[PDB]
Amino acid sequence: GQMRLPSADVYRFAEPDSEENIIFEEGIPIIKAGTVIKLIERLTYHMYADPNFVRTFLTTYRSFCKPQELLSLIIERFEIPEPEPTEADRIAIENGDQPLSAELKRFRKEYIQPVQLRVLNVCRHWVEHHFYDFERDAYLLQRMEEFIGTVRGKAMKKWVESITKIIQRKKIANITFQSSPPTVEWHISRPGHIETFDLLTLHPIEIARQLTLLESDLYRAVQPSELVGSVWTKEDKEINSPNLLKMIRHTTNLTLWFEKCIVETENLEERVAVVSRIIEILQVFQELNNFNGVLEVVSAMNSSPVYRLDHTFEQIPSRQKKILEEAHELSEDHYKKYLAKLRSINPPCVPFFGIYLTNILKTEEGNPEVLKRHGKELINFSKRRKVAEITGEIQQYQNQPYCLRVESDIKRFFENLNPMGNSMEKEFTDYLFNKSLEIEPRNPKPLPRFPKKYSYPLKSPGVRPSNPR
Amino acid sequence: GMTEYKLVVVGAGGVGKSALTIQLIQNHFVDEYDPTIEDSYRKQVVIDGETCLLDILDTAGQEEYSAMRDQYMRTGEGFLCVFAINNTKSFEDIHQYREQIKRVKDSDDVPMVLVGNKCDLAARTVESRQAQDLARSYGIPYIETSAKTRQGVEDAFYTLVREIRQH
Amino acid sequence: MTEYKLVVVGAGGVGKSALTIQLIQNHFVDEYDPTIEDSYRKQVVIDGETCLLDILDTAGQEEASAMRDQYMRTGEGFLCVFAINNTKSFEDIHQYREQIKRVKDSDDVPMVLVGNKCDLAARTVESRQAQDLARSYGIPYIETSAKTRQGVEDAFYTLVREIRQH
Ligand SMILES: Cc1cc(Cn2c(N3CC4(CNC4)C3)nc3c(-c4c(C)n[nH]c4C)cc(Cl)cc32)cc(C)c1F
Ligand SMILES: Nc1nc2c(ncn2[C@@H]2O[C@H](COP(=O)(O)OP(=O)(O)NP(=O)(O)O)[C@@H](O)[C@H]2O)c(=O)[nH]1
Ligand SMILES: [Mg+2]
Ligand code: NA
Repeated sequence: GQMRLPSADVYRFAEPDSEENIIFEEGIPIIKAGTVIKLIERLTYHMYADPNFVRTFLTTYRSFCKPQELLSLIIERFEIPEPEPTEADRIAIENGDQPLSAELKRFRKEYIQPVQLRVLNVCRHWVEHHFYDFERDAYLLQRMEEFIGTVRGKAMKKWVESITKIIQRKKIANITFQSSPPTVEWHISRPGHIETFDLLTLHPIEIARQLTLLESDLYRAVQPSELVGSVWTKEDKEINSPNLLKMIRHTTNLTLWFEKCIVETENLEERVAVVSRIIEILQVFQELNNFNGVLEVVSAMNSSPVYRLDHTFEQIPSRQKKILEEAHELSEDHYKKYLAKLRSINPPCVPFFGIYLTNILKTEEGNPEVLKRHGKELINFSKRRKVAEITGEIQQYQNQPYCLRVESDIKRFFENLNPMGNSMEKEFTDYLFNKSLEIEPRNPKPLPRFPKKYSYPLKSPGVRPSNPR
Repeated sequence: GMTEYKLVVVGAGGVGKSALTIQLIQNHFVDEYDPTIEDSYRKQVVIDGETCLLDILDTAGQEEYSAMRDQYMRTGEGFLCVFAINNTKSFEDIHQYREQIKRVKDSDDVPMVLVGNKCDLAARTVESRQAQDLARSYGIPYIETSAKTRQGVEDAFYTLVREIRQH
Repeated sequence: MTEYKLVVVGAGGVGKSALTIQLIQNHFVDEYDPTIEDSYRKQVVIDGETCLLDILDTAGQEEASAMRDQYMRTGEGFLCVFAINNTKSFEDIHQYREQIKRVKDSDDVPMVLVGNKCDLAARTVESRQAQDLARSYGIPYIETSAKTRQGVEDAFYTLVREIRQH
């Protein structure tokens, strides 16, 4: 038969399942809703491990349970009473013999040790992947250190001593590749001559590579703590979502820089060279699976100041119009082709983050925190699972590093890019649109001519890489 | 077959804007949503006896991608300009959203509605007379909606479709 | 995108976690932090087909030895890892092989035999002995180093191919 359990009066996690405390979705069960006690029981269940539930729960639990309360509950879960001797054990002891203790040994092996190990696995994952709870609450860390440091008994000892060391390392806190990265490419600007760096003087291949390294690093730095609770939209967004906002502000600045490069090139022939170079950068972004970069270019080309430059458009080669068209088509029909492409490529890649943000926000706004059943309020866990499916997808693309060499000066150039200067956003985007009107006036005003501004050759070196010995 | 209308929701973030489309497209009568589901933003409706398909773009959550606004807005035939009735700044933002829509569409007469959204029980700071006066100064309808009871939601979208049909 | 459920099994300390983290992050873990149970995901194109690998990284310490049926039921294919400088870990392989066969009630479970730590000079398990065992199981034998990446992709992606052809 099944193992008997402690009385639910001395150990709360032995209460029977019912629809008043847990609801399953229609080979392990999937939880739709439950009390916090039932969620923690299933988080640390004696019959099976559920590592994706551990991640889901530790990512999302703060919407229904405070960190201090979670720790109290898993300590309570850990402290399992052992059963008393059975009648057969009693009779053995009365005869001066050693009892077999069969039921006690089974309960230790099949209930206590798995539940206790799974509690420790929650602690291990909490410290390793959600350490911000402890960075923000020193007393919580003290409690965790004390709990782990006072677990007795040899069955758990290896993991207790390990988790103690992991905590101490987290308090004070290298890549290998299948091949060598390709050689850094140079065009008009030569190494060390940062003062000449610009859109047309750096090599377009290397512009795309260094922006991809920068944008990959920005993508990889965003933690789930910046996303759950929709905190990047709320009044404290600068406190709670700083890496996400840095990533978005880079994307915005690059889009505006592309627009500024275009409309501040008043000579038509030179402006065609600028737009053609930006489409070449887009081509390399596509080759690198940098979808953030792809959309940075698409957003610039579809902006009000650039979109209307029909005289510039007319001179762009057909093959480049086709590249831009197929990049824009990724975004059509609610990103249908983008989503399919992201799921088909071989990483590394840089996803576009905005879709994830909208899906997390709408999942949190469109589903209730609790379900009411039989007069009880149950935590709606399905809603949290949906959010954690999105954060899990984000994390999956954060693992793979690009095999590209950093160029420190080109990296610094793009880190320090500031197209708006000291101007406010409305000021600056009105300026860009007025420049567009200046360089290609609305019909029927005649098209003026403008002097050249670039003293160096406009011919692109192209985007196929070179390889000397 | 039936006409499809591409509608675009615009407005300040962080103040419950997304509730408007969620409540519309929702299983009206089950409070639940999966936005990742292909066509959680398409809805067949009958407006004044004429069946049509609404395709709604709501990029709620992407407000910091400010250089993408033109890209997103360009797709739309009609616009819901949404502010929160307890957030004066979101109401003051409306003028610039409308100017940006006019520029992207290259038209002084773009179908649009002004929507005042009640997103919580915090005290109202934009009175309905202020919003009516603003809408009248623009020549567009004003609709107030609740983010919790679905009141006004159908009216906001149907009124916009009528603006498109009567353009 | 087909999803594949891979499970990494073997004695404590043979490098199951280091192998997995090398595959997932291109990083070698120097610490020895005994695993309870960890899970990873990886999108990757193998033989021109995109898939999604779900990788379960299991506990090798003997204190967890009674908790294995639950993960063996879920797995589609198993990396059976020993360390080439640890003869006891090689002798433990057959216990994992037999338990997997029992739980899945099958003589034909996708498996790859992995001899890890092949960057170390002081080998105590000869390749021939491991290859003989692999042949008796009908499975390939791949020597790996989580430290240098030697053989790591080959081991995991060979297991995917096994599951695909099952
Ligand atoms: C090359 C180029 C493009 C634009 C602006 N633009 C234009 N053109 C503006 C008109 C209207 N009269 C011309 C068409 N088409 C696009 C496309 C696109 C292409 C291609 N095929 N299909 C699509 C949807 C994609 C994107 Cl993102 C921007 C687009 C502006 C300048 C200065 C350019 F050089
Ligand atoms: N030189 C070398 N050391 C390795 C290699 N793989 C793992 N190690 C080292 O061996 C130790 C144990 O590695 P680990 O991945 O934790 O082993 P495990 O099989 O996951 N242990 P457990 O079963 O307890 O979770 C670590 O110190 C790790 O750096 C390898 O290929 N070469
Ligand atoms: Mg391990
Ligand atoms: Na206000």
